[PDB]
This record gives sequence, structure tokens and C-alpha cells, in this order.
Amino acid sequence: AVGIGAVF
Amino acid sequence: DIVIIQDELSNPVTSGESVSISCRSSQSLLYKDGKTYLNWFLQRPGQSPQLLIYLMSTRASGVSDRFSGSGSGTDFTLEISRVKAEDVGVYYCQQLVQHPFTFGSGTKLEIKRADAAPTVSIFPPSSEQLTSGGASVVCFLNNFYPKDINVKWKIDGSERQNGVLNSWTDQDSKDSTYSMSSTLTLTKDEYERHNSYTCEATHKTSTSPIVKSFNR
Amino acid sequence: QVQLQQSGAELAKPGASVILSCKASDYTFTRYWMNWVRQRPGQGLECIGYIDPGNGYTKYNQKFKDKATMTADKSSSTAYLQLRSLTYEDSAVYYCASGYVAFHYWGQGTTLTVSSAKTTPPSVYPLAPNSMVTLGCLVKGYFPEPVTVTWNSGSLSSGVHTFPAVLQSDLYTLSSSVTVPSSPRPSETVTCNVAHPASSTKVDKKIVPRD
Repeated sequence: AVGIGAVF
Repeated sequence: DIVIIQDELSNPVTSGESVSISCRSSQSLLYKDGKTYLNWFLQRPGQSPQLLIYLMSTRASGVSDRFSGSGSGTDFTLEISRVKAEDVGVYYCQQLVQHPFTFGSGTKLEIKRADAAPTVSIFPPSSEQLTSGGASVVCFLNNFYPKDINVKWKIDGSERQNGVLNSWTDQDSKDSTYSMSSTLTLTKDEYERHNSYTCEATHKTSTSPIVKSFNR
Repeated sequence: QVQLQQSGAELAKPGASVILSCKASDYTFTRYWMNWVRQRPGQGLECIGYIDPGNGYTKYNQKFKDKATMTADKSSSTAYLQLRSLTYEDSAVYYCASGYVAFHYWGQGTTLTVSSAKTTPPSVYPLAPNSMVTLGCLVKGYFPEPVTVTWNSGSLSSGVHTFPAVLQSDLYTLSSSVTVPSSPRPSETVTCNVAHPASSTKVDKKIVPRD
């Protein structure tokens, strides 16, 4: 998974 | 868990001026990558929350440039430079630096506008309801300002308070007015023993109430 | 556009389980994290957990740890939230959220009600009575929430006021009003459309003058 705005 | 708290706006904001909504966290939201993990949302009644700002300062796609985000590692502020009536609603902050991601309790924004009298509309029970055995009399006081209003029910000239139910809406996003609903529920046996039914609105617009009535 | 489509409202009994669904379209479902959050009536927002749609890896908020199970089916691009051992406190709105930016795109609102009470459809009553005439529909005696009210299939969204429901003798009552010029009505039709997903009921009531 990939993304920004949150520390998963 | 990280706890997040928000401030409240004292009173209805003036159109055109700037508004600040503040949020504080029990722990630093600055992560080791140098970004600060804080979101700002606007939730309107009956809708999902709309993301306004992420990473504490970056505006979401399509969000008005009147909204900006700033802050330290524990104290954050959402800025509305030129507030407009379309901005009314509930604002939430959220931290996303450590699971579980937690939200604040929300901060409600109402805007000020010119005084307006309620548009009163009274409706007798429908024939479909009378067939079932009920009798509800509905009164609408629509698009008034400000929200402080009272409503009185009189039957043939005598005040009525038992069987009345009320419902209020939040501030309208287009004209900054409020609306209310008043329903008087009686039996099909009780409605037929009276002739005059009145719903009255007491508001800051008038000294004396505004009355809409009907005789069966 | 990125779309998340949600399951309809459900009514369930204490102790049972329920499965809500979140369906992804117009974006690669495997690429972005999927978040699940809960909003109880009148309360704020609370994070349930999140899942990676590519491997089924999950992280839960411990408050919802054993109660909830998140799963992902890549063939249908649909995420699932199982809520076990339901209680009255679990009555809430459940959202799914995904995107490259976390919590960017939502959709949602599956109203879940736990009350052991039986689902009852509403009775829709017309409210017939200048420059702007006001009409309405009274939606009385339904359970559970919610009811969605439109006027002329969404064509008259301006001038409409749908008021929040009131609870009375374990049944809900709602009212909606619409305001149009004296010129169209009664010359042109005005209908209120009431949908009650929990009972799979749709009711349409045309507003006709009194006699």
C-alpha cells in the first residue's frame, strides 16, 4: 500500500 | 492514545472577517520525516466529513484558498480569512502520527446575518391520516434569523402544550437562516371536538406573535 | 472520480453479527489504504481500524479489537467490516475512507441500529394548504432510521427543509417541507419521495389540493 498524510 | 482538544467560537461570526479554529494535542504530531500529521475536516449535516487540510498546511483539491492551516507540534490553527455563509458546519481536527488516529470533539461555526421573520405555514391533518385514526397538525416556521424562537399552540383560544413535538435544523448554508418544525398530535376523536387551531411564533422581529390559523 | 459505495442501513438484534460493505471504483483498489470510522448519534468521530487491500493486513483500535474484523476481496474490489456481538451502544453511522491522501475520499453512511424492536415502515401523509406556497410531507411511525426524502426525484432540492426525526413511543416521526411559487402548483405536480432502506420500502405521495 502507498499513501501520504498518515503514519500507517 | 493521543488526546486532541478543540476550542469553541464564542458567538456567530461576522461575514467578511477572519475566523480562527484552534486544536491542541497531548503529544507532538511532528514525525521523524519532518511532516506534521494533522487533518482538518468540515462536516455538514447529513453528509460525510470533507477533508480540508492534510499534513497540517496543505489544502485539499478544490478547497477554497480562504482556508489555511498552520501550527507547532502540539498547537494548530485553521484559518478562514474571509468567512462566508457556505462555511457553516462542524470542524474537526485529527492526528495521524500514531495509531489509533484520534479526532477532536468538533467546533461548530455559525455566521451572523440580518434579522428575518419566520414564514409560518400550518397544515390540518390529511384525509389519509384521519382514515387511520390519527390527527397531526403541522406548523412550519421557515427561514428566520436568529435561532432563538418559541412557538405556541392554541386550540379555540386556549394554550396547548401536551402532544406537541418540535424539530430544529442547523443554519442554512445559502442564506444563513434557521427553520423549525412543530407537530401537534391528537386522536381522531380529539381533533373533531374543536374548531380553531392556531400556531404562533414569538421572535425578535416583532413584539407580538405571528399567527397562522385555520377553522375546521 | 474515486468512488466508495456503501451498504444500506441495517437493523440487527443484540448478540448478532452484521457485515457492512465498501465498494471501490475508478481507482486501483490495491494501491491505497482503507480506513473504517464510526460516528455515534450526536457524538464525534472515532477510528475503528484500517486494512491494506493488497494483503489483508489489518491494524485495529483496541476499543474495537475483538468486535470488528476487516477483510478485503480483490476480485470484487470490496472491503468488508464484520461487527460481532452487537450492543445498543454500537448503533451508529459507519464510514469507509481511502485514497493516496488518507481520509481524502469518503462516501458513506451505513446507519446501524441495534434495538431488538421490529422494523416498521413509515406512513407518508400529504400536507396541502400568495407569492410562494409551502407544501410538505409528514413521515410518521417508522423504525429504524434513516429516511431519505426527495421532492420530484431531486429536481426541487431548492426550497426544501427536511427536519430531524423525533423519537416517540419507540417510533420516529419526520417532516419535510417544500416552497414553490403559486404559478406552478397546483398547475404542475409536486411529489415527495420517501425511501426507507431497512424495510426496502419506497413511497411516493403527490400533493393534491384539499376539497
